[PDB]
Amino acid sequence: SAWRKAGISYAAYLNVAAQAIRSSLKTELQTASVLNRSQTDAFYTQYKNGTAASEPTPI
Amino acid sequence: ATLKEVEMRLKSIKNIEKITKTMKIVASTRLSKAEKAKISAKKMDEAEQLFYKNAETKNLDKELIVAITSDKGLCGSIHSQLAKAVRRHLNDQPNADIVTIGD
Amino acid sequence: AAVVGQEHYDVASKVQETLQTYKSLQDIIAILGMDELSEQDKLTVERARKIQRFLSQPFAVAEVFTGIPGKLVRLKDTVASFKAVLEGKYDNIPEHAFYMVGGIEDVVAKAEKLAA
Amino acid sequence: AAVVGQEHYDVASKVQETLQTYKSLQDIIAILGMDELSEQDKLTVERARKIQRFLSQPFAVAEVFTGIPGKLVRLKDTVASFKAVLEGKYDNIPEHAFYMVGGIEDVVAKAEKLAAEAN
Amino acid sequence: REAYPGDVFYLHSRLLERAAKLSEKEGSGSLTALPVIETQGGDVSAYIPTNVISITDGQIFLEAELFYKGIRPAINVGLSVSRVGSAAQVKALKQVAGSLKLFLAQYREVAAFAQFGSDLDASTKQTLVRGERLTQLLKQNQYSPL
Amino acid sequence: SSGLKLQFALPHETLYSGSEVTQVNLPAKSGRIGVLANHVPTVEQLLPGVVEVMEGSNSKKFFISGGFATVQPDSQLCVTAIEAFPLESFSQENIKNLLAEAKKNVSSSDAREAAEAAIQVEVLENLQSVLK
Repeated sequence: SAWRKAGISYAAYLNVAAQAIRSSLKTELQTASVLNRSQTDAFYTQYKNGTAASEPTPI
Repeated sequence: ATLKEVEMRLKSIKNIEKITKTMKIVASTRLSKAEKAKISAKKMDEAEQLFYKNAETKNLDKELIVAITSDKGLCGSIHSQLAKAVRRHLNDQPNADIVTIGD
Repeated sequence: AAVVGQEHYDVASKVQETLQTYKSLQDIIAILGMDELSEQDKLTVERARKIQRFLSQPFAVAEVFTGIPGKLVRLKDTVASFKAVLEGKYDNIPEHAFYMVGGIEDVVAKAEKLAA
Repeated sequence: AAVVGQEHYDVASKVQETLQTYKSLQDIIAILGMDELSEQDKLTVERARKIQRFLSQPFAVAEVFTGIPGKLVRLKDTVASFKAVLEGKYDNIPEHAFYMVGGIEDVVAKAEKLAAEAN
Repeated sequence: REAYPGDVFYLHSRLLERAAKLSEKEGSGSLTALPVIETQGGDVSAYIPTNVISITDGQIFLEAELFYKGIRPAINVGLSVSRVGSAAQVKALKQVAGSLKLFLAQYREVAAFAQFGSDLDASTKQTLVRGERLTQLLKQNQYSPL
Repeated sequence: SSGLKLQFALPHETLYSGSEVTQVNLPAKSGRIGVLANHVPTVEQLLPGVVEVMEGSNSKKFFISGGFATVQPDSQLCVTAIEAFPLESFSQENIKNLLAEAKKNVSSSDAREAAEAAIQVEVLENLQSVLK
């Protein structure tokens, strides 16, 4: 309930709502477009001030 | 400059002409795909920037700069144009943080 | 096929087709790079450079040239080794651990040796 | 280097390196364009195409073709001029101002002429 | 040219024209000629193949590049023609193969598209399925006529 | 003017764009608000609920996954949200409950997973009103 305090930001809050509505999709009409909407493959690497690196994490 | 060298280079450049023609067609198909996403971004962004037009939210007085380019290359004069715009805006605030999206 | 057996003939066919598709894809990659291919295409290119450098071999006469003792490989190991690398059982191994190697046993040994 | 001086030899070697880099990169420029280079080599190609148009020289005998009087540029000014363009002192000058010129002083002057004209 | 003699065309034109198709007045005998020209390095600009192509009725033009794809016998249908063609075929195979020429002539226009992603419509991927599988049909092992 | 200009917008396809409309009903943080022809300029964050659009024609009922309702001062109401919904087809209890118990099980895990799990619990229990 305190997702603003403990969990996600508000855009991420509605994103989890989007994955929930897309997860409770009708399996007849859960098309490939909606599964394209849930295909997260972006990677993020937090560089440092000395151009250092972390490992690429699947967001 | 033999016959064999010229024939080999002619065969390689006929392959390059055919492959670039196919790449132009496939990029045109993805462009006709992505016009839909461009319109769905813009017709939705109007419904929230129209508020910012009427609610005039003009800011005054440590900055974040975020650029959106590609992971791939081969699109021509984009990868250095937007870098140059970053350079113009970035000489003004050299201490500003930057989060790039795109390799 | 009716002389060397259907296994050997089909392995020869798949090696020959893989090397041909590599030779044809060498027109694309020399300008467009690897980034334009499919997944099965990048798999085929990697497998093809695997099977290409797998044909390298040291020679007992040419030991003065490479400083490497001569690996002489029999046929029945060779057919099954190409059967493995065509089926993709050693896709995880990088390219350079196939160069100037005899059979698949020395393949795996050099793959472990070059980890350090 | 022991005949014309070490500086002269080094300048000539750098100029032939830049122009050889241009002649090697000729084909990719012909196919795709200048935009698909690196960012060291794109500067190399641009400085190469500066130096090519800078290699021109209005002759005292071909005065009726170009309409420009003759230019007899001595050796040492040419050595210093190419050393200056190699060291990057002039990389933002437009390319056409290098064309059909005497020394680097006339490059600055002609770039100033085209600056006063284009404005 | 290429140190061949002068009348070497008159050699081959005296040979290949001995095959024919006699009339019903003579008895309807028939000789049918299949010569073979070993060309060099993928060429039809050499002197003997130019002469024989100017004599005969087309090519079953065979290539190494189509052979290493495994297409056996490697018959380049984009070049192999026959000016007699649909006059002297079995009517049964004629009444179904008449579109097959059209499908393969379509497929060789497009088959560079088959080495990319899934970014095509069904109007091209249909012809690609047809082209890959029909080209795959023309494989057969040696010494197995049908 | 009489009536209202409605502009319903989604990241994949905007459904309504400048359509004249009579009544809209939409879930805000202060409760379920209906907006009619003129209105106070008002920005309402949209909790995931149901939006009903009544026109000269009937009222179409949508489930909506949240967003923003914004009343432009010329009485032009825009809704900027994520998900559309048919009459009743897109939701089924077999996919709801069997995943919902697993989501309540994820709600006892570590914090980042459990928070999103509790969010999905709340969204499915809101979908219980669509089960109706």
